[PDB]
Amino acid sequence: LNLDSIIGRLLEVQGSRPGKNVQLTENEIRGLCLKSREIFLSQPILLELEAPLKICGDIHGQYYDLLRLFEYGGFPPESNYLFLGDYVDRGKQSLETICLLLAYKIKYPENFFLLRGNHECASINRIYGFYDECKRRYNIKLWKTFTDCFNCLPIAAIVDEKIFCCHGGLSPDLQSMEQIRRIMRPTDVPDQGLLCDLLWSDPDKDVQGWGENDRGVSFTFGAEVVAKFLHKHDLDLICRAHQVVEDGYEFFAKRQLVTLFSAPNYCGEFDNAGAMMSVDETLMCSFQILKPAVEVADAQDYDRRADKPWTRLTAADKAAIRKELNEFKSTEMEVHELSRHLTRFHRP
Ligand SMILES: [Mn+2]
Ligand SMILES: [Mn+2]
Repeated sequence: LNLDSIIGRLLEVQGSRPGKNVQLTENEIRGLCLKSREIFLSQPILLELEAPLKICGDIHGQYYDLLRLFEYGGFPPESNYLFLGDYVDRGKQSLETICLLLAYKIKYPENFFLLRGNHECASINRIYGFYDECKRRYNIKLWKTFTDCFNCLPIAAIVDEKIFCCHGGLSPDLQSMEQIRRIMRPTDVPDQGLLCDLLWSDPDKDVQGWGENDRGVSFTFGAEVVAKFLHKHDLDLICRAHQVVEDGYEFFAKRQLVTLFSAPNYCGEFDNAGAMMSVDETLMCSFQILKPAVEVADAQDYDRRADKPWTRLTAADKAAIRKELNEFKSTEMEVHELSRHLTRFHRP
């Protein structure tokens, strides 16, 4: 792997017009996937990290906002980074986004961490853009190589034994951290249960305990669920993403939970800022945010609106895709022996 060549080419588009592509070869991206996958498997599924550290929420393929985020926070290894998932889909340059992130994971495996979001799974990113991007610029085989890599991402991270991090949120099935640790990879993300909730659930001040999630997936959880969780496991903060928030960061449950969203002007459909959170050695939290026109800075002004081909799917098309997902997951997608029960199949 010519990693430094790969990275330099991904960064060279800094200062170009947002949208311009980085031309990696099929084997270079195949290399990124296979080596990063090996590193993800060598590391815990429940990461145990230490401050200082910067944490980012969703990026969703907004590659040039990711460059601007690093320009603002520091390019690795100038800062340590944890990303909370959702690197692909919805944006137009998921491939450059994930490839840079995976390259930095190979370049700095001890100072750069990527958690699994609900969009790093085959059933979701098949629909919401990524699969289309791989087919267009490369081939279906490469989308399946990414799927193998995504199936090996860690699911959560604890920073200094006090900040619990995941993409979505808590689970009613999450009683012991050991339940996360015992999950075997490669694995799919199930249609319900602990691994589903960890990547899909949301907080809600209106809920006392657990409530209905408007997505039709997983649940919502209330502030008391947050407080009881923190007290039981002697934590101080939950850090998660998954939800657009006005200023890129938003506190919840007496500032015991924070939502981070790093994609400003998300999909060109919200007036939101993107935020990174800095955690220093003394566990102090602070924020830097990219706003469209606590430290502030102006976000890049380009057209983030993207085509939403899933809205055009016919019932016949949906059926065909479910058949494709089922065949792929049944005959090709590698799944650890102890995790086949988690493989999310679809109704015929
Ligand atoms: Mn999400
Ligand atoms: Mn998201």
